[PDB]
This record gives sequence, C-alpha cells and structure tokens, in this order.
Amino acid sequence: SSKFSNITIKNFRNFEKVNINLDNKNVIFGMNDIGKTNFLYALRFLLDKEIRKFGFNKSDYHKHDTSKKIEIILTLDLSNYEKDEDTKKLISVVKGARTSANADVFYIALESKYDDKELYGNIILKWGSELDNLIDIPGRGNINALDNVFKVIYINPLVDLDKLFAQNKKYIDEGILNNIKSLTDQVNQQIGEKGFQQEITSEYRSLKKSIELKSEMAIKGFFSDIIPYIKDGRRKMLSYSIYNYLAKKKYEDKIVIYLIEEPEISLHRSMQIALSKQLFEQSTYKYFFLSTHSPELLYEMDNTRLIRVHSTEKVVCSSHMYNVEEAYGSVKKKLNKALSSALFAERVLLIEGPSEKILFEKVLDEVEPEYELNGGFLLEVGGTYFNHYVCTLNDLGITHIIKTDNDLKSKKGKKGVYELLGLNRCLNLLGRENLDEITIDIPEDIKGKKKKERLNERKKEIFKQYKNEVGEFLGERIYLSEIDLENDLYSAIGESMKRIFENEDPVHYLQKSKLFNMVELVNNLSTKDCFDVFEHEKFACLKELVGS
Amino acid sequence: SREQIIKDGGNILVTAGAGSGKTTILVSKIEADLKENKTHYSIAAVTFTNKAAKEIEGRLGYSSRGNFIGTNDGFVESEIIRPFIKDAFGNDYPDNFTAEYFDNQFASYDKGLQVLKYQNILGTYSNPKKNFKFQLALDILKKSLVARQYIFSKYFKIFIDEYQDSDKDMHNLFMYLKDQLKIKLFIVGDPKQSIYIWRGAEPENFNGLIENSTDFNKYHLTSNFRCCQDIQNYSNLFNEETRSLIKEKNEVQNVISIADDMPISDILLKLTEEKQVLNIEAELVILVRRRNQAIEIMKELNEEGFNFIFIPQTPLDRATPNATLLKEVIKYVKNDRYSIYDLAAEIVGNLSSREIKEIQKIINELLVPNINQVLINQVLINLFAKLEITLDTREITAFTEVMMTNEFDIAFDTNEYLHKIFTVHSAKGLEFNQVIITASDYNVHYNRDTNEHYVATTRAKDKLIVIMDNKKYSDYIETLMKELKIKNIIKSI
Repeated sequence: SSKFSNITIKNFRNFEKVNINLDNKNVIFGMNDIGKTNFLYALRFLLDKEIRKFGFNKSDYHKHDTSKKIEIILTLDLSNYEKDEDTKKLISVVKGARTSANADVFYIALESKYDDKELYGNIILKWGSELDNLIDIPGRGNINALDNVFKVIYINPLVDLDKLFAQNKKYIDEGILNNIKSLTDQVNQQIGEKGFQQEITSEYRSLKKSIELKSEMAIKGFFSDIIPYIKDGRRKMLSYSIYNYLAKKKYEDKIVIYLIEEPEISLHRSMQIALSKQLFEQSTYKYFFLSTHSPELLYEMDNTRLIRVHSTEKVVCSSHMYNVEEAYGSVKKKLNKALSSALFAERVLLIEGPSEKILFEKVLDEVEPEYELNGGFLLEVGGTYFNHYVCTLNDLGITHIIKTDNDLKSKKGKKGVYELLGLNRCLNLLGRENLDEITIDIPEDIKGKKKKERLNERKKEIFKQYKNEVGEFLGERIYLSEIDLENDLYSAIGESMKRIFENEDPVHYLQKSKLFNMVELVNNLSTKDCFDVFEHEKFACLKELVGS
Repeated sequence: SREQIIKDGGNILVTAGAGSGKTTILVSKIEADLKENKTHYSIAAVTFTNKAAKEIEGRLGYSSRGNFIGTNDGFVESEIIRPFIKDAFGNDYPDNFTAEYFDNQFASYDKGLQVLKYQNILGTYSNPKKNFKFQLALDILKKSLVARQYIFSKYFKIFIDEYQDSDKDMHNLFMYLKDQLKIKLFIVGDPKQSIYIWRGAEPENFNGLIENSTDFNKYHLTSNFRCCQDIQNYSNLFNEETRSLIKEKNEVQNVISIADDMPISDILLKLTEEKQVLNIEAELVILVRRRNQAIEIMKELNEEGFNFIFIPQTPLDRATPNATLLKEVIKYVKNDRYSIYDLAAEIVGNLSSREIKEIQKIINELLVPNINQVLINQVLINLFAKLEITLDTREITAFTEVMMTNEFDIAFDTNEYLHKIFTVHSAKGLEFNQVIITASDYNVHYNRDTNEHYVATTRAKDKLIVIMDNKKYSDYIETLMKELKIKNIIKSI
C-alpha cells in the first residue's frame, strides 16, 4: 500500500551490500553517524539533479576500490494505481518503460563504472519494469525524465530564511501596483533634489574621459527585496512554514520527497515536538526521510518506518514499520514518549512501574553506573501488553529484556474469578494464546493480609505447573517472578530487608506503599546489598542489561 | 453563450460553423482549463491537418504541462502504438516502425500485422472507410494494461477538431477513451455536410452523437461571432431566418450610411478626414460585384494619390471538394518563400520525410516554365493519385488556367497589403476589418443578391460603411424597420 518498497545500496562508501525496506515516511537513526549521512546522500545521488551532476569520486566507491561498481536501486510499488494520484504521476512519465506482466512493480536504478584515465565515473540512471533489462532514463541535456517525476527538497539543519525566501518570492492589485510603481520613481526625483553628484563627476571626468548614483530597489521596483518581518530559533520554524506552502503550490505536478537531516539542531525541545506532530499527524509531509538523534522528535510518530543503523563498521541496517493499533490509541501519546528514548539504546529492560525503576536505578548505580553510556535503558510499561514494545525493538535489532510480576486480575461482574495476567503477557510474546481464566475459592472470613497470602500460594502453585513454559521464557530473555518482585528481593537480601525495616515481614510492609517504602529501602541499602541483588540468580535481567 | 461553454467541465459537444469560430474558442477553452487545473494531468488536442495543430500551438504559448498538440495520426502513433505495441503483441513487433500512408495497402487486418511484423512498416487500409492505425491503437489498448494506465494517467481531457470528418475506426477510439477510460472529450465539428471531408469521413457518427448521446452536453456557436453587434444587426435583417436572432440597441455607431453624391474618391476623403469614421492607417477594402467595377474604382483612386492593389477571384475560388488543397499547390508554385513543408502541413496526416520527398518530386515538374496545358494536367493527376483523391474536370482546368498566367498571382501571394479592393466572391472566406459597399449592386426586393449581400456585410469586422445608391435598397430597410418597429439600425452622415 506504499509506493516506496525498498532501496538497495551496493558498493557505495561504507555500504558494501545493504537492503532497506521503506515506506512513505522514513526515520533513520543509530550510532553510525557516517552511515546515516551516506544514506541520505545515496538517495540524493539517485534523485537530486544538482548532487548527481558532480558524479562519483574515487572516495565514493566502497573501500576506495574503483573495480567494484556502485549500484543504487529503488524498488517501487504501483499496485494502488487506481486510487493513488501520485502513482499516476509516475506512470505518465514512464510511458512504455513498463510491461503489463509486471505492472505492479517499477525499478529506478543508478549504475556507475569508474574510468582510470578520465579519473571520473559518471552516473547512469536506468529504469524499467524488469530488473534484468533496465533501460536508460531518457534525457536531453542536463535534465532527464526522472527529474520531471521527483523533486527532492533537502532541508539543511542550518538555514537562512531570508535567502530561501528570495528563491520563492518570484512565483508566489494592478491599479494598486501602478501607484506603488510611480511612487517608487517619485523617490528618485526627491533624492536628487545634489552636491555630491556634481563633484564626483568633475573628479571622474578629469580621471577618465553623468555620475548621479541613485539608490537600489527604486531601479528594479519594490519586489526585488521583500524580506519578512514578524509581529534565531523562532525563524527556523517559519522557514518550515514557508516550505509547506511553497512546495505544494510550486511542485503540485510532481512527487516531492523531503530529506530532513538532524532538524533538532539549534531547536528547542518544545519545537521538536511541534515539528514531530507536523511530520506524522499532519498530511503536509507525504514523503520524507528523517535523520535524527532526538527522542523528542518521535513523540508523535505513527505510520512510519524506523530504520536503525547498527554501531558496527559493516553498516548493518534494520528496518521496522512502526504502526500504532487502534486498541492502543487511547494511550498512544504516553506509549510513544516512553518508547522514543528506547529506540536509541542498545539493550532495553522492560519494567512494570516506577517502583521497579527506583530500585533498579539505585542498584545499577552502585554496581554499574555507566550502564546507559554503554547502551542500556530502563523502559517502564504499565497496563499495556509487551507485544508493541517487543516487536519494535526486535525488528530494529535491539536486545529486549522483560521482568514482570506473576499477577492475578479479578474479572469484573464476577467474584472468585482471577485472570492469569502475569503469564498471559509472557505467553503473548511467544505467540501462544491467552490461557483460560481460573477460579479460586477463598472464604469470606479470609480478608486483607490473610487473603493476599493465599493468593500468593496459588501463584507459586501456578508457577510450578508451568515449569517448562518458564523455561522457554528464559531463552527469550523473559523473566517471570514466582510471586512478584518484592518476594524475589527478599530472597536476595532477606537479612538486609529485615534489619532495614525492623518489621518481621518486610515484604508485606514494602507492598503497603510500594513507592514510598521502596524509596525508604534504597536509602538504607548497603553497597554489598546492591551487589548481592545484582549477583542473585533471580535478578539475571540486570546482568543481561549491562551486557557482561 | 461562449461564457456558458467554457464553464462546463464535462463532456462538451460543440457545433461550429462559418469558420474561425471553432479555432479561437478551442484555444481559449484549452488555455482556460490549463489555468484552472493545477494537477499533473495534461490535455491533448488533435487536428486532421498539421497546419491547424501548429496554429493552436502558437496561440497557446508554453506547453510545460506536457500537453500534446499534433495530428490525429501522430497522436495514436506516438502515444499508443509505438510505446505499447511490444507489450500488446510481444517482442516480435518493432517500435522503430515507419508509417507510410501511400504504400502497402492490404485487404485484411491480419495482413497488415505481417507488414508491421516482418516488413517493419505501418501501412494504410485499402478501404477508405476503415482506418488501420486507429484499429491497431484500439486493439493495443485492450491488449496492454500499461497502455490503458498511461493514457488515463497522462490526459484528463482530449480536444478534437473537425469531428465530422472522423471515420468510424477513428470514432471508436475516441468513444473508447470516454466510455472505458472515462476521459473528458471536447468535440468541435460542423453538422452541415459542406464541401470538405477527409477521404474516410462519415458525418453520421457525429450526427448520431447529437441525437442519441446522453453523456455529452450540446452547444452551438454563432456564425458571425467575430463581427460586432451593430454589424450583426445590419447583416441579419435581410434574411428572414436571421432576423430573429438580432436584438435592437439604443445607439448604433459601427454601421455608417452615406448617399453617393460626390465622386467615389471624394467619399473616401470625406469619411477619412471630415468625419474620421475610417482610419487611413487601418486596413480598408471596397466591395464590387464584377471585375470591371473594381478596375474603374482602382484607376480613379490612383489619380487622387490613393494606392491600391486589387485581388481578383480565381477560377479555383469555387465550392469544390479539393479547392482548399488546390490553392495551396498554387501558392507553393507561385511563391518561392512558401516552403514544401507548409504545403505538406495542409495535407491530412503527418507525412514522413521520405513521403514528403516523393510528393516534392511530383510537384517539381510544375516549377519549370512554359510547359503547356497537357503536362500540368498529368502532374496534377499524379499528385492526387498518391493521395487517393480523384479530381473534378473543372478543378483541373481551373488549376491549369491559374498556372499559365500571372493574372491571379497576387491572390495567392504570401505578402499582405493594408489597402485592397476585393470582389464579393474573391474573399468569400477571409474576413476584413473595415469594408465599404454600394447599394446599387444588390437587388433587395426579390432577394436575388441577398446571399451575396449577407456575405458582403459579414466581411466587415469593426466598422461597416454602406453607400445608399439604390432607392429600392433604402426602401427595403425602412419597410422592414416598420415591420420590426426599429427606430435606428443605421447611422447616417
């Protein structure tokens, strides 16, 4: 359902052989800053006439090897031709280069072979329906048929608004203009109305065989300079405001593709969210490619493809089609802001709530305070299932770790029925179906602390029944507690928790106020306590997060 | 009226007549739709002759929309047949084919495919009523999916000129684009049988659309659209059918009547200097019935300093099927600056460079001087034999007579003169800015010369000057002004 299928880059700079799936809206990010920039340049060379005329240098070839040929192919999908207007744009120019047998697909390729004597390898653009017999894109002079289809707008991080406005002023009443024109000449008559015009001529005439020297603008009219005025960081957003209005009117007849590199540069965090809303929520930017290091620039992300360039020197690329389902729509904004910062990390530990974050932040601080520097990240997920977070992180090649409590949820409208919520979420990551809800018989005289302890006994009983299902969880880096985190914490530092709280049952007291008591616990936690919790088998997720 | 015509954005069927009303409205309708539509879709205008396509392209201006302006044959060739013939029929068929109109006539559609597949040329059908190129183009569209996708993606509306000359195979393709591909069609044609038809013309397909088509929106064009309202009122009052369309105006200024009391040259000086109702810098032309009446007026004005050149009606100036083409052959023979490409542009279809060289060889026999009447007739038959057009006996003698003498040279001269005098039959076609006529020429009581008078009145564009030589002429005006209760229809000096 997207015109842009995938792009292939062969032997171009650090790209040995890289295949990346695509969509209308694409966002690229990762550690390799060189790979992200070369990715945008590889798209410009294929589609931007100004950057393509310069040809390939020796450095652009992969590993500076001129024998290997540079090849950049863009695969397109024309299946939605019946209801896509921009698809008909491409068809009208391609004409007979398509075949009816493969009418759904169309290829746009860039081939380059290097000449030693000419010290210069030219760029030959081919297209066609079949990848085997691509034909040269027809052209006459400095323009070809491809330049009539696609117009590439590259938004530099740093831009002067007055300079770009001078480019758009020309194309963007008459009886009124005539009065302004005659009045413009009225300026020059009053300016001359005098001692300098006559003395510079007497000096010029003796020097060289009328020197009036009027004033600019009045010669060419008021339209020559019409720079804007509002009523550094603020004017950057007005340049985007010009781009939206300009490109639609100027390039309505062709497909416009935006290449936005690092737009968060010299931009406030609040404006980054404003730009993110305009990129995804608004239909103003139909097709763009975005390179960003800013998590706040993805707060409003939806219906986009996320491309992650790996930190390795091989320049491996992992792409994910990020789409928020309608069921998650009521918590979409909360979910995106938490996941946006996790895309840039290397290992993400899925925790439930803030009480786990308060504990883990203190424990990690004593054991390994540089865990975020090396790519670790604590992502808290509350109320929702793990599938949306795991699918996005898995496709992007990000190591995901899950630590959740074994919980039971009472079904509404019926008493005595409890859903196996803790197991179902871990089973959902493995693709298995939700387990049947169970009914446990608790007497009416058993309430409060006595009631909770009996429910814990069912959790331990349920945990033992699915002993093999837990075995599959550990292979998938899923860590399901027997009862909950507080009981696993008691197993690691029971002597410390009893001394810290002086209460004979520290687990019961910790769960009274989970946030406050966890803060009270971490304040009195010893350094050996943090190492004991870290080294304990029940907390293997902390060892997997640091990556030892 | 015309404002109601251009506003319609759907399928438009236009009935055009009297000439030039079709071309000006077509160019204005095209450039107006280009301004309204900002999307990537383009328009396509098709004309039978290459001159009409070049005439439309010059008035439109820049075609940065990718709009196609060309010949009917060149359209289906460059947009349908050549791009998608290999998709429709396989890789066996060539896309570098060369279409020759005169050579390689065949009997069956299967035979022509072999000429294109093996002999690498696109030949015409032997039957004039059946078109092979349009039968091939329609067949290619049905066979090729990409061909249908490209036509829909490229053009949103198609303009067609002189639709009454379109054959049935040519008509089937246009209806296929409207019915199946849902492409808007702007159709311009003449419902009257007239004199000029393309060799495979069938007026019934055009007439059938006027009668039974619910999709098209029918419109009509005024015959004297270019003439001003005052001249239209004076012209339409002489014929009963035309008296109903004109509407009275409170003030009449364009039509001037002056009784001829002073000599002819003095009336010209009186209108030019004493009242200044005629400008000497604007083109002025005078109407006569016979050649002798023009000679005596031309000679009388040479004595008074007035300089004039008089165009006489040629033997070819006659309503015949090949009159228009025969005159162009004379213009190529008489004038050296008239190129052979200008002559080929008048020929129907987009002739190839090789076919142009063969036609040029036949006509080069007429460029030698003093080769008598017999050889002119054979060159003419040889010329029209290639075009598969028979020639009327009187058309041959009319062509021959013009070739012998230099008497009718300026009538076919490429140069243009400001002040002229023409006969009513001399410029039955072309229109002039300001015209002066005399009343004694036309018998108005018995309507013998009312048709020649109506033509005389419709030639003037801005200002018409009538001399009231005949009392019976003025009586017919005053009598009908009382029947219609018209106080003023004429401005008298």
